Amino acid sequence: SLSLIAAHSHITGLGLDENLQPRPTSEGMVGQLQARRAAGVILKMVQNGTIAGRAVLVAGPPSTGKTALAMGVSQSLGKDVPFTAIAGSEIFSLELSKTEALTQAFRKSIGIKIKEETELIEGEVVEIQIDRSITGGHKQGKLTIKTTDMETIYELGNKMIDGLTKEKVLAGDVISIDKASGKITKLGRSFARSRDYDAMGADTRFVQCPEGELQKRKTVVHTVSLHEIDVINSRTQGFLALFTGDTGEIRSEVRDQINTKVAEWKEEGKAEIVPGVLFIDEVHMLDIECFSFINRALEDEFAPIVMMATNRGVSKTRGTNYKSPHGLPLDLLDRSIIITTKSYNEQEIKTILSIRAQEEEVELSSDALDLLTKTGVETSLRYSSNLISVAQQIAMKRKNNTVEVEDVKRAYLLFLDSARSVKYVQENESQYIDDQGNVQISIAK
Amino acid sequence: SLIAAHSHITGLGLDENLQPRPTSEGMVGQLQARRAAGVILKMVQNGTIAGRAVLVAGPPSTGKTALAMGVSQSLGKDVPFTAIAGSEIFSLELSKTEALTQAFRKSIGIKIKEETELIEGEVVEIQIDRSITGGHKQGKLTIKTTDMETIYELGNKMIDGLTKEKVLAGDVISIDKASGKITKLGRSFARSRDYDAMGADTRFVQCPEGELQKRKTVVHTVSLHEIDVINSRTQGFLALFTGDTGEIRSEVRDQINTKVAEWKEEGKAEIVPGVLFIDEVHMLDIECFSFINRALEDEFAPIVMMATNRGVSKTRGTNYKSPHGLPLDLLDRSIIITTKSYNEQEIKTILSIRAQEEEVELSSDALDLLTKTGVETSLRYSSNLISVAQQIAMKRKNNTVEVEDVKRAYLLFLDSARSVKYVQENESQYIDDQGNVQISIA
Amino acid sequence: SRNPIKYSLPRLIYEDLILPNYNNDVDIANKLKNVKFNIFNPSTNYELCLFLSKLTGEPSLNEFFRVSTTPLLKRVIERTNGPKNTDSLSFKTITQELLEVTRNAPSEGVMASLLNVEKHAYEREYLNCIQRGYHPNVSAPPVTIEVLGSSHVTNSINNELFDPL
Amino acid sequence: TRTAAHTHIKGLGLDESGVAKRVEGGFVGQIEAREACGVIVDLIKAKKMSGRAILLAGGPSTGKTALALAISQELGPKVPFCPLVGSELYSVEVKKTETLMENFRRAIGLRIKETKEVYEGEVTELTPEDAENPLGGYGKTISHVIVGLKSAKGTKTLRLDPTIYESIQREKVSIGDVIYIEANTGAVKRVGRSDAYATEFDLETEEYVPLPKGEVHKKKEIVQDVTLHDLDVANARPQGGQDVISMMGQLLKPKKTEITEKLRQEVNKVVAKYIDQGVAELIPGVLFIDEVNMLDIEIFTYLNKALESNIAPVVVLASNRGMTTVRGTEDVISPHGVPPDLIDRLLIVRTLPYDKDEIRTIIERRATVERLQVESSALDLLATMGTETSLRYALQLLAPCGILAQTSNRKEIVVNDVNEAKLLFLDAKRSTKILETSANY
Amino acid sequence: VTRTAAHTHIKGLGLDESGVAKRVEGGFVGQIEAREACGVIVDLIKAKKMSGRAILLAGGPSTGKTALALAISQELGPKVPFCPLVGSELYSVEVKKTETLMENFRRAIGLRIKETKEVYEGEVTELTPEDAKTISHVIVGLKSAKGTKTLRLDPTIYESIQREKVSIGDVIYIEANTGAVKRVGRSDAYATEFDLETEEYVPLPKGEVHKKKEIVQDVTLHDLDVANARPQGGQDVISMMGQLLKPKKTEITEKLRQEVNKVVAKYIDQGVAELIPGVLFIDEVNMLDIEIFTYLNKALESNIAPVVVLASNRGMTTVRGTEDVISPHGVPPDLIDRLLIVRTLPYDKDEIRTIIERRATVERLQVESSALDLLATMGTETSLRYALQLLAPCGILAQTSNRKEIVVNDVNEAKLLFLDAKRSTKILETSANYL
Ligand SMILES: Nc1ncnc2c1ncn2[C@@H]1O[C@H](COP(=O)(O)OP(=O)(O)O)[C@@H](O)[C@H]1O
Ligand SMILES: Nc1ncnc2c1ncn2[C@@H]1O[C@H](COP(=O)(O)OP(=O)(O)O)[C@@H](O)[C@H]1O
Ligand SMILES: Nc1ncnc2c1ncn2[C@@H]1O[C@H](COP(=O)(O)OP(=O)(O)O)[C@@H](O)[C@H]1O
Ligand SMILES: Nc1ncnc2c1ncn2[C@@H]1O[C@H](COP(=O)(O)OP(=O)(O)O)[C@@H](O)[C@H]1O
Repeated sequence: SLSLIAAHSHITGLGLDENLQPRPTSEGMVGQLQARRAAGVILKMVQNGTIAGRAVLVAGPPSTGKTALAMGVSQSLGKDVPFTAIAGSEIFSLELSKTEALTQAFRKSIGIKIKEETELIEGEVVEIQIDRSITGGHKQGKLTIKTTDMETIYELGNKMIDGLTKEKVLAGDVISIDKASGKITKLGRSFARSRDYDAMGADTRFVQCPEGELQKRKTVVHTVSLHEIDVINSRTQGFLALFTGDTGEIRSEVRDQINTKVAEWKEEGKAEIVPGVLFIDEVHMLDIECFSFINRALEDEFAPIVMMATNRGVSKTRGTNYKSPHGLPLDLLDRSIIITTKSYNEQEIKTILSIRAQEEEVELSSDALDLLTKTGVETSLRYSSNLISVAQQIAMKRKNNTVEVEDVKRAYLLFLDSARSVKYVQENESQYIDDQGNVQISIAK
Repeated sequence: SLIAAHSHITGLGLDENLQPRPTSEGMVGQLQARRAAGVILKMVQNGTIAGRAVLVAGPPSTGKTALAMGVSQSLGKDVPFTAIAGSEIFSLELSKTEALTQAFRKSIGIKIKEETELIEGEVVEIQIDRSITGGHKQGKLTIKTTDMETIYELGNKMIDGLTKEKVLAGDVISIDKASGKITKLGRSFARSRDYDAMGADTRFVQCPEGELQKRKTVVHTVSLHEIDVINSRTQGFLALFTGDTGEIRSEVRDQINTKVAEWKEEGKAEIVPGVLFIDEVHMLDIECFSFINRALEDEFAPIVMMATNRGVSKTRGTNYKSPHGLPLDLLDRSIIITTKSYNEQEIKTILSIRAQEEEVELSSDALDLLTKTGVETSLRYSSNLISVAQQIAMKRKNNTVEVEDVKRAYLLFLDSARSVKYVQENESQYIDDQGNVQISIA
Repeated sequence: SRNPIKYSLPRLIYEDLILPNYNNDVDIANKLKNVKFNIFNPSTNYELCLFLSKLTGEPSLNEFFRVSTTPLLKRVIERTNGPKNTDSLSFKTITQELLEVTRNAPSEGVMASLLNVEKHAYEREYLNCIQRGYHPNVSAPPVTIEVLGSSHVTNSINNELFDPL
Repeated sequence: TRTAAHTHIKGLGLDESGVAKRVEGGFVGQIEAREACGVIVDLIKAKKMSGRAILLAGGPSTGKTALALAISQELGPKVPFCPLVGSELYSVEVKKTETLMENFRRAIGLRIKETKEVYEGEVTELTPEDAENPLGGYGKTISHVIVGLKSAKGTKTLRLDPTIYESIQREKVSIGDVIYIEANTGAVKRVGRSDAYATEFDLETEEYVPLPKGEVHKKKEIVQDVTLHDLDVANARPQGGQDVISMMGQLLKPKKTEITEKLRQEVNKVVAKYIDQGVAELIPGVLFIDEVNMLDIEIFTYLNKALESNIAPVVVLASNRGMTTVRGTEDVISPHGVPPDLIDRLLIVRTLPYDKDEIRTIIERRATVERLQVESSALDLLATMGTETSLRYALQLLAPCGILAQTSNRKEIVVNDVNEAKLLFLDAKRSTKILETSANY
Repeated sequence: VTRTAAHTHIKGLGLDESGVAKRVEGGFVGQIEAREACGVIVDLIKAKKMSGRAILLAGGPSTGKTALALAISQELGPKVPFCPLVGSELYSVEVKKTETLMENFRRAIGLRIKETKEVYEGEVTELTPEDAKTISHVIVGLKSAKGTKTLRLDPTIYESIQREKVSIGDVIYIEANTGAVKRVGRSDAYATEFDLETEEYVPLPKGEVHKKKEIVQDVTLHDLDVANARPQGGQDVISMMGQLLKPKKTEITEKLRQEVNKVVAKYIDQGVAELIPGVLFIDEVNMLDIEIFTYLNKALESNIAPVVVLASNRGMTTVRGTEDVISPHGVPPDLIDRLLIVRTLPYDKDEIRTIIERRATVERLQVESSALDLLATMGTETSLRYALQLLAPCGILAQTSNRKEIVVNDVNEAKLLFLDAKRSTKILETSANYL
């Protein structure tokens, strides 16, 4: 929960009914009824989990709500479903190929669900004794574990003994031992022994002594993506590559082995497959090789549902020398269904600006909101959305709690949009460095 | 291992006077090219001069790589023949000049003479003494014959070879002293109270008689590149198989040149020059050609054979067109062999040899149809039609490819010109250079 | 043996930037970066430790904190082949199995000789009686860093150069 | 219950001693291409040829990869099959030539049979017996090691080598553990304590494996299927050793390296030796390089080089291009994006587009593999939409139609559902039409 | 004494409490509207509520965009993070440019940690371990000039002490919280045990043994990301030699960033940590690639993205990485929808003269009144930066002739010796052989 007020933090799910019918303004989403209904259909396709490898293109003009629709789909999906939102330029790597980055993004968006039982015995040890036998081949021990309420004695096997010799226990530190799994961890020393040793050290930490029942039962559900299994089985200590990203072109034989073992676990009942969405924001910034691999990797059984967003017209495909619709080749557009987003009118711009003002805790007047709506009709919507939050700071600088028309006018004067800046550049083109590198620095001749 | 494109060629088919027979050793026709290749073969086997560049130029589907394979098959064993493509130079871990230097030095073999001793006898007693961690190992081996009996001293590698393929004091073994190889020849004593652990089904051999230790002289050929990689670092033998030899410094190469010259002076080793074959040599940058122009002038340079099928095409890395895609500096110091196209008769017997290599029985009319379709189309398409027609003939349960099997293979599988005509008649259905296609049929 | 090249360093840098004293925060920031804000700490990130313990099958949940806070050469040296639980996602891919099967397998076995290609090339080519043809021209020790008037730097340099483990 | 753009095809649909009919094996139409692929499948099953390249070309949405997956299904899972796209060859660690060589060697399999004499079971006793005359200066001069192994319906004591005791004490075998003894190598290997000894400690780490079945001593005939690339990988990196470089490599990123020709030649000759010995056998497979026009001229040149090798598999290529420029060249116009020297080396298969009835049958088959019910008028409207815009657009619209039917709580798709799904989800032509008519970027 | 390098007369935006810019305040001359806009932006940063707020300030060269960015960084103080960046710095050969952009994004989000420094120091007069071959507790008696102090210790500190070979009489350093042990040396009381000895001898410390201190740890999110994603492993506190394997930058995954954000939020909810969002300032943004420009669109919509400030001096220029996308300031239009543009105006003669006088005062130079208008005329005739950079040769040519005044002859001499770009190009055009 380290979130400030983002670009679209007001959107909590698509505002749909039980019949996949969009409400006009609910769950932070205003308008775009056909796009929201199609996004609800795609969300039901994801939640069904039986259709795999479908490509969806969310196409429209800039500042319309394509990535807003993707954020709504991600928020309406809920937790424990793998959603991977990447930009189009994230796959041009130096340590990975474009195909390897593509398939790593593909396998990050489909996962398995594992349910396991934990019989946790978490407590502070009272005393542990080492029974060094004369033979030395076998060691037995009695573990005096305690909480703030009860204290029990546990007989201890030899594997417990040399697993507690490692991560060594010093009679008063909080540990937690599983019964069936046999996992050991050392959470740290108790707060009762905080003033015992006069200096902490490096590898120690102070934790509270646990309370209540000593032996606790908890079912914990793990959602593991296929990319996690790939990175783990790609090496001997693979989690360092999982958190540093130094996987380095995992070979396809371990991917086929992992797919076979995942199908074996699904048929056996050890885990169940949880598919998700891979959202490639700004998909027009991809090479034609990445496009062909996207076409031919969507036909795999373990493929997620790919949502693509673009705002390009009939633009040039990257890596080629011809133009194409949406910046995508026609074979990729053949295997896709296009959701189109329409431009807004005055009422929808007013409602979006009001919702964005409420999300930023900014209070506006009625005529100030009318001026902001007129600015968002003439200029773009994002310009007025930023003008709201800078007119708020003007209002607090003026010792006022509400944003009036004068604050919006001052913010309009201070901060320029695209059209005013391009007109002011074209009027004084000699003062700027042009494409030929010529500029007039001096103000007089 | 399997039936390849040039698997029917075992030699060049030349007599003692270097005159090519019309059909011998799987090579048919091309008498000027085959006589020239025999001159190249005799000049390589003579081994007096070095660094001669040979160019095999001609049209596609003619027998350039076939001629190179015939040269390599007539080269025989223990002569290094390096056959690389043009695209193998471009590496992300090696520079182009370093890759070309390694390809050059893979084709110069050093035939090293070694003096070894062979010890074969029946094992009497094995004493193996090891430290507690098993690091330092030493011991004594008592091995006998029917006449002699000797107690040897073992080292770490000797004990490591002893505990592998384990000998149980009564197995007849053979020890190569210089190579450090143990071959358990069999079990002789046949002990009654065997441990019931291993699968004791060892072969019964007799105890050898005579000398326990017999001296021998062995000969092995190691290329210059292997010596470079071995002397480059402390784990060079593993880098000989992983190819992780990144840009070996020139000091190693000149010191190894001096050491090889010293071995030739001592009589320990002799230099066996070989052939470096660079197939599709037009797929090389001008940097590669400029390095090759100076690499051919070194003493430790093989006889380089290059093959290219291009006419006056653009040299890679530049903006001008050159004959065979090669600059005139390389063409000045190259010796060009020109290969010519085939007539009907040569195509017919080439198809007959490919049919008898693939164990495919053709009728005479089917061979005539294959010759006609290899005259109208190219030779390689009619050669590839043979196995397809064979599978079609085995589908209808007769072991003879008739005319109709070749007709069905011609109908099912297309050539270049028919596919070009089908594309050009239906250009709306295919993605063109501008990326425009008509997926819809209405 | 000492290198003739000497890098003379002032005492001020070593005593104000590397060594911890009362006027700097080397130890405080080191603890804050390596222990307090470590994401493998079980005291603050127990869910991630349990997730990785299910993933790798390691029977100790403190092993991820121990691995991430040790040098790579030291981690290579101290590592012992401990047992892992079967209920884990880190199974054995097929060629690891074969390699671990062909350990002390004898000769005249198919799977041992199929994985002893380098040994057969070593023994066939008579490579253990070959002569070394190259030696380096110059051999040099590492460059000696001296800080004149300090005894801690000599002990640290002797511990780094001649580490007993 | 998972379907993704395929898996309604189960083989080609070729009857023996004959030709393919219309609707068999999930294929509709494409009779000549199916017959050509059946001939190629028979050629692969003949197990004689090497480096036979087949290229199949046509338009988009014709079913070239459907034919390739039908070839892979017809061969079975025992024959190797390496599906590939031309974008995988451009790797950043190793050159594209080495990637093509690795994918070539991945498609050649090896079938190895083995005989193993195996002792296994729970340890009942472990008595290292002393000698009659122990030598001075030592302790416990072992004459033999007596172990007692119990298993299901039988137990047997063994008299082992004295040197197995150091392996037992190094691997920590105790009384009651289940071990695994193979005959000629020794090499003790415990798997865990038996399940009969699971309730004597409250807390313990090691899992309790069950008591093994069958006799204690048995001969099991195992069959191992490994590709040639597995042998090259296992022989390139050495065996697990006791040097710092090997464990450093095990703890670091497994970077791909340029496998030399010497290693591949040695692997080939030892494989040929064991094939001649009669133990192992060779199964060549298929390397399916999809979208072959994405390759450039250097990989095409190395494909020309490697197609004439001795151990090359069959190569199946697909391309939907026409007279197109080859990548890596600026003025070479070639059919299908494939240069004519490679085109001379392969046999071209032609794939033809469908009429309306074949599109309707494919739509019906994709509906019945997705467990969907479509009305007849809805099927006719979907067929008209498929023959009007795209087969793939009509195939990808089936699941939104089914969800829009499920929303109104009916199990059948009607014309209102397909009209609503057409209005919601656009196709490529309508999207390009609204791109041209709108000037708002 | 003091070093002035094209700045350091900029002490801030020079505004009042109402956010109105005076004409001359804080070393700023003119530019009222952009200074007021930057003050509004500074208030928005100090509000610490919004994320991903991007502004771009554009204008002609030598008009004060970097001066305004440094004034923003001065007005925010040294507590708020500020990451100055050039657009060419994002192109790294070790890692991809998007990872470098994300690293510079997370370098501009800081944390404030309240931590306690506790130090035990002095001569060791008692070092007695207590076992049960395993040491249980360690009794250490330190000694300084103000008295002694006897401490228990866990066996880990004896492991560190035995690493440090600490004996009786060695003046050592012990940190209580972190357990860092440093051996300063032996005391002077044992400096006469031998006439010549390898040991060094330090005096008894005159302070107390036990010292406590409250200090503030200012870290960023990128520091925690780096410290949690070391690819080879951790390193000790004292290590004069690096690891034998070279550690390069790696593409840090989103999982590590999510876990770091979770741990930081958990420490914030306990009140230990305070989140200080800051400014990422990318200068000369017009040479960002279209890949970096496209990834900036996604990165600006993050929940923890800082306030991004861009500067460009281009007009109608092609975006780098494209071939025909003509866009204002070299910035693509889909990004330019996401920022607010602050126009930076050129100066007139009086403002140029005032800037010249301010820079002459901040460089401790006395300029005559007649030379100042000539320098202003040269600034209006060639460039403002040419007139600003000629003050130092003018001062040295004045000091050469034993003076503390810039006479008009010295300005003429400095104009004759050093040429601007216009006269250099005039020489370049009217010459034959490469100048
Ligand atoms: N239908 C909508 N409901 C609520 N907010 C919207 C809607 N459409 C756009 N927005 C807001 O407009 C801003 C810019 O729109 P964005 O989604 O970035 O456009 P695009 O998808 O073209 O990039 C976002 O912050 C988003 O929250
Ligand atoms: N004289 C010949 N003898 C045997 N086979 C030949 C001969 N000429 C051509 N061939 C066959 O034709 C093909 C020749 O093409 P290739 O070997 O690539 O050489 P080039 O590129 O010079 O045409 C080979 O597959 C070979 O089997
Ligand atoms: N003859 C056919 N019978 C049944 N389904 C087909 C047939 N041809 C194509 N398809 C289906 O059409 C889909 C797309 O075909 P595809 O293999 O992508 O063609 P291409 O590779 O030429 O683009 C495949 O999922 C396949 O199931
Ligand atoms: N209003 C001002 N007051 C004082 N000095 C200024 C003012 N505006 C600009 N300067 C000076 O002019 C120079 C302009 O350089 P800089 O801001 O780095 O480039 P640009 O103006 O092109 O962004 C700076 O060195 C700054 O010290």
